[PDB]
Amino acid sequence: MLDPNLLRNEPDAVAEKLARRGFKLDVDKLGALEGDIALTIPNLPADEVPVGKDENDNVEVSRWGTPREFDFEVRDHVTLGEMHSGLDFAAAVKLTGSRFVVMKGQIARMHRALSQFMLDLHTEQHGYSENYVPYLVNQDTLYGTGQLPKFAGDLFHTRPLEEEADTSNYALIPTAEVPLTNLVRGEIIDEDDLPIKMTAHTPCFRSEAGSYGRDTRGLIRMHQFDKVEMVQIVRPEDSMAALEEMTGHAEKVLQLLGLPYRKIILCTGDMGFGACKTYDLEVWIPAQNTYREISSCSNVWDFQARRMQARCRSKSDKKTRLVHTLNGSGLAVGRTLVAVMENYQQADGRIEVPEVLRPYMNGLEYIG
Amino acid sequence: MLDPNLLRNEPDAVAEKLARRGFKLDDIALTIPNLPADEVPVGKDENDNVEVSRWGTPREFDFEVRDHVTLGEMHSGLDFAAAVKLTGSRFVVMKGQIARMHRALSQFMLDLHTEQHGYSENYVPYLVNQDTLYGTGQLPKFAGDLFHTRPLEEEADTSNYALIPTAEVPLTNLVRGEIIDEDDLPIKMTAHTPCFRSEAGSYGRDTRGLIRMHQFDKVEMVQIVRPEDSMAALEEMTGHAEKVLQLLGLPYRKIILCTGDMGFGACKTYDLEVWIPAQNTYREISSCSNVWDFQARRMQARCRSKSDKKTRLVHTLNGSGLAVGRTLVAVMENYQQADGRIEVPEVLRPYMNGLEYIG
Ligand SMILES: Nc1ncnc2c1ncn2[C@@H]1O[C@H](COS(=O)(=O)NC(=O)[C@@H](N)CO)[C@@H](O)[C@H]1O
Ligand SMILES: Nc1ncnc2c1ncn2[C@@H]1O[C@H](COS(=O)(=O)NC(=O)[C@@H](N)CO)[C@@H](O)[C@H]1O
Ligand SMILES: [Mg+2]
Ligand SMILES: [Mg+2]
Repeated sequence: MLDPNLLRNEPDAVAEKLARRGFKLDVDKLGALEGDIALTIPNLPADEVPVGKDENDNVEVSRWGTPREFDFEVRDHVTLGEMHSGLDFAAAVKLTGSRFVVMKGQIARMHRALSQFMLDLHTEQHGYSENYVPYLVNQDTLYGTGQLPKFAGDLFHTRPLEEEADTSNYALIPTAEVPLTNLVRGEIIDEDDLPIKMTAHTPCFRSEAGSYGRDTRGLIRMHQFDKVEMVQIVRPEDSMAALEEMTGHAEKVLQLLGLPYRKIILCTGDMGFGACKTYDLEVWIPAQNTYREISSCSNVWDFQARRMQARCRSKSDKKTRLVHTLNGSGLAVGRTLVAVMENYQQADGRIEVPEVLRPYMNGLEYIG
Repeated sequence: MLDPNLLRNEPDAVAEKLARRGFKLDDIALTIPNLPADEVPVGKDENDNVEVSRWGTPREFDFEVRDHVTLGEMHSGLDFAAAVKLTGSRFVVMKGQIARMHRALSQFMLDLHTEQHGYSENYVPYLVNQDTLYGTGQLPKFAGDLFHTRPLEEEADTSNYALIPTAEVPLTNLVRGEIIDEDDLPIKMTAHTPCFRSEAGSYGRDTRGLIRMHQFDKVEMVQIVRPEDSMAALEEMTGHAEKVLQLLGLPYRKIILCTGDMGFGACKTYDLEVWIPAQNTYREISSCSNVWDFQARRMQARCRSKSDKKTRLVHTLNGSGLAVGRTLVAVMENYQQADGRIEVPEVLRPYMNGLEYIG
């Protein structure tokens, strides 16, 4: 949520910034500001974020690598996965329903190897601490990171357990951002212990409400996908620099795997609810002849910290202030598997195993 | 479910075998447990289970033994209070080197079963539909043991899902409705998944630590085999789970469960129990079961001889190799040192970047 003092003493400045991201603040209602409307207001954009309406106004910052030229017919990841009996979408319908998958054999092992390579890289070289977290969370946690009240329909919710004294309303996590960031809920942190850098590998569950029609086949858009998440808790004055550092950590994954990509900064109209600034990384997908989002890295400013009342304290004076939080994908594992399968395919239908993954796959050089 | 021909032609024989496991046989067919195998000892509860063998000797300590919760807290590696804040009781947050050892355990097990024991690795959904739960027997009788999700408003009729209590459920259902060539058997599958259990009627049982949780990781083994091979396959599969404990240098004992302590769907179960120093006893770390044709009948999973065209029901088997949270308990307590550090078992060091000690 936003600083209530800014809504008091500068309703004009605030309503204008929010207008740049397409949100009209009822000034009349703004004075009143009752109920939970304060919890439905998105974060203020940083000054340097380009103004725009939708994704067509996003701005490319840089890119790395050149898409490979194919002298044979380019096959998509579903065709490749099914001809090696490694992806089975029909079995997933039988077990559960649509937008789930079963992976088998060498392709399942490559999916596992990707998550292990990412986790090792961030913990051994980038200074992140590894965490194993619950995949179910409670209402206070979802309010803390902003998923509630506005995005309840994006989540899977559990029913109450048939028991005496059980009244648990849990939701499945849509991203490890939720549990990791809430680890500092209600804490007051010594400024000398900052930054806190955490990573986790979790499944992620999303209803994908109102996304039907788009990406109907394949691994791009699923109800369940694996993701290695990075989160940082930092001093307010360090957060813009930490965003550059964290985005670089995600780029390093793509570079070591040899995947061409581009980095874009989102405009005001395309940013997510809680971010004040976001870089997306988009990886080359040969069969779609374009770049597709593979990571989103955001500075959240003090927006989550205020809901969570997570504060830091200086060593000189005992005064406290809100920390800043950041999160970013490093990376979404399912979409990385898509990019590896299509970019490393060979003319005979085999898939070359990227060099850095071979130690995680018992030396295997080719799939198939 | 049981063979309906058998209930017709031999109600006496059937009602007697079911009596052994404490079930009085007067959609209702789906509430009847499996028939115990002849070699299973008759008994009422876990006091009548029978020890079969042991391997290794518990280590003798010349200092006071610390439990895994104390050890987890001194290394800032297990944090139960943070889990209550995020979610509720019976959850845990693991951090740092303890989290990495938990991950390394699952990778070592998966690599062993796929590289040496001939199992095929699978990534599966952690939500399943009701037909799948009926197939492996969790429905209709054990709905209360599960977390259920509310239907998605845009898939309102087809999204009554539940979180899996074990990868047995999705893996075994991969052959639902199939006819398999006998030459393609046995089918050997493994998976590493989280497991979710309501733990109803268990308030008080192991209230401290990692032994009993709402969420835990497990590496599961499943086999689909010809009906005449299933008792041999149980011995093979139980030995796959034993090899994990042996390579980790963990003392254990193997018991066979009596009729009265067996699970709903098993006809024969070996449990493996691992030595837990701070409890001065063995605790269950794996359960390996022959399920006979009980699940195959609900699923109509069949096999065909190449000679003729007749089909018959396959047999199915499942076993833990292993439950990862409880293995972490065993490794932490059996390898602790006097200063509180924890020796990393030799076989895990390649999965922990060469680390020799925690702490
Ligand atoms: N339904 C989905 N199926 C597969 N992958 C997805 C799905 N939704 C998102 N992703 C992947 O996960 C990444 C992170 O998702 S995000 O919502 O944009 N951002 C977050 O969740 C933040 N916590 C940063 O990780 C996306 O960039 C995309 O690569
Ligand atoms: N609530 C729990 N918390 C932690 N570990 C558990 C819990 N319940 C069971 N386990 C572990 O998981 C193992 C397998 O559980 S089981 O119900 O007995 N059997 C199965 O699920 C079969 N699919 C074989 O794996 C147990 O032997 C025990 O080691
Ligand atoms: Mg995004
Ligand atoms: Mg049991």
